[PDB]
Amino acid sequence: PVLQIQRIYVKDVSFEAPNLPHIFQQEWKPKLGFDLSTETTQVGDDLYEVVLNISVETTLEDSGDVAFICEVKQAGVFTISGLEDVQMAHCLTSQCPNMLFPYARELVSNLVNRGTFPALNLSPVNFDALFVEYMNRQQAENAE
Amino acid sequence: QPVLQIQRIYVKDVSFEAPNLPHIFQQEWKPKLGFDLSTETTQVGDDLYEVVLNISVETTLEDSGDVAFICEVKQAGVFTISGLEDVQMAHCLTSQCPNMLFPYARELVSNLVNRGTFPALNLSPVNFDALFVEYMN
Amino acid sequence: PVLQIQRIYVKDVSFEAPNLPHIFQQEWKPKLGFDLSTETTQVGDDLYEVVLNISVETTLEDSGDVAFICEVKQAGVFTISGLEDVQMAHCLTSQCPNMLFPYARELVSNLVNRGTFPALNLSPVNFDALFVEYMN
Amino acid sequence: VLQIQRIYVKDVSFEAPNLPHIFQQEWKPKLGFDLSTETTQVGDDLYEVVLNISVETTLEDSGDVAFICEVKQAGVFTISGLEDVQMAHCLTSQCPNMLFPYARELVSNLVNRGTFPALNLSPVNFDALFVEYMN
Amino acid sequence: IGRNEPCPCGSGKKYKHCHGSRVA
Amino acid sequence: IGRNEPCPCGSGKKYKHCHGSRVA
Ligand SMILES: [Zn+2]
Ligand SMILES: [Zn+2]
Repeated sequence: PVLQIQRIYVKDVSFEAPNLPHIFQQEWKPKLGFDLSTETTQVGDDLYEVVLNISVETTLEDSGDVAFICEVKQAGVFTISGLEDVQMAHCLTSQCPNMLFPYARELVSNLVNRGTFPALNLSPVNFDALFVEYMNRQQAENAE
Repeated sequence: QPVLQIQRIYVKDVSFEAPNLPHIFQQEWKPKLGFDLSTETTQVGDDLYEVVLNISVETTLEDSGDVAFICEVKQAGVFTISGLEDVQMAHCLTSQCPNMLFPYARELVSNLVNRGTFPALNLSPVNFDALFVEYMN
Repeated sequence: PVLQIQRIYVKDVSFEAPNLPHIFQQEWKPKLGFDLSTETTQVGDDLYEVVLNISVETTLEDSGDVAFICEVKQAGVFTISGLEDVQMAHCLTSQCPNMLFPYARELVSNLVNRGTFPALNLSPVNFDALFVEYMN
Repeated sequence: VLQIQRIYVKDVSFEAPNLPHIFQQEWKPKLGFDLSTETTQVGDDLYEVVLNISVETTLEDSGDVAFICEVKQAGVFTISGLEDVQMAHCLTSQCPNMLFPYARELVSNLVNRGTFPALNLSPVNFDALFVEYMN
Repeated sequence: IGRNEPCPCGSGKKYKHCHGSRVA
Repeated sequence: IGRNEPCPCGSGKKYKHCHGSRVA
């Protein structure tokens, strides 16, 4: 019946480029490591804080040196109500994370640019798939 | 003839933390700002120096002591500098350059704070010559 | 079936604060005017440039004076292929504009702050809704 | 006395007409840089100093405009206790000089947004615009 | 003549969207 | 273990500025 976005904010941000400025002397042959996960917390009546955790690490291959590492905790407070257990699970692990992704994308993008590295625009992520992992991992725990 | 050129401006490290969200948003916004600053230089080539501006910012709410947010920025730049006497060069590396880097760091701090949806924080101008007089002694 | 982001950039930007610094003495009772629109252009094989147009004007109610006016033309080039006419229409008028919005939001907030006005973070736009207004 | 009361932007403009195709040309940039300042007394001992910066970059082997950026960076200063000449230097050199790095960062910021290679305006000798004044 | 300035010719358009365009 | 987390060695250093550094 109701899904409303109350507030979008960042809880934690980190960007590091340890090997500057010499790393810019190496051949830009980037190898991208991308980690992602989500977590929810009830913060009030029908109020949930959904947090999208994104970790990105880029290294140059013909050297292994780290170009930059970027970790972001993008969050949003949502008003959610009127959903069956499964509908709600999909909303918290897919729908909401998906609304927060583009904001995290831009944050990562912004930080990478500040290090003067070539643009990094995270490719779209299918959260439905993460939702399926949640289910499957639950059909496993509830079955012990 | 002396020369001072900007080769590159980049960020070496950034950190922004908002521990007590979203509940901190319920307290009365009575901010107490802690601001730390420092600079460091390193020659990275012939006439090439990397000047680094370190800025640390911590804001707490007074009637609770809770941390609203912590933000640390390591703003840097590679400059081409040559033709200056020991004193002239020291002023250039501890005042001139850091001063060119400041507005960049300022914008990064404001950008991050706004992302935590906290009211705007635009660091006040810093008189780096005060940091030069200290360096000399 | 494909959807990739090739490049995100701004084509046009404008920020104006006509009545400074005196406007800073009026009581900050803001009236926000917000206009939005999108447009697409095929720029190659399976390459489309999607443009998000954002217009924002803030006036102070107790006098009508303009505090600031900000216009942004945020764009991006996407590789899109393998979608039925409807699917593609949704992707060009909702999906892509949606990916560009937070960038434009950041730019508007960034410029507004440079004018030392209180923070302005545009609220989320449901583009799937602006897609319906398109089929009509 | 010389104190900075507030630093703000009065006007900003960034345009890159030939996107996205211009990104296919060889990046052989030709930079056009225009600058000027103007002062206005806005109160007792209160002056608004405005730094006007215009930057236009074109690619030489085509002449096409990569981007044009115009900025009107200003600040309100509390100034007092200076003879006519010292005051003139303060308004046309000292103050504009305090404002420059902020304008530099703005140009830099906008250029980045267009995904063009970084542009960090070289330092400007404002004492020169002071001399031009006197003359 | 500024980019954001009204174009000299009562167009209503900003000078950059009228007589100041660099659209090749 | 996040880059910002407190390094698991009570240095007070952040993981990334202590045992997690990647400088070279
Ligand atoms: Zn005209
Ligand atoms: Zn350690």
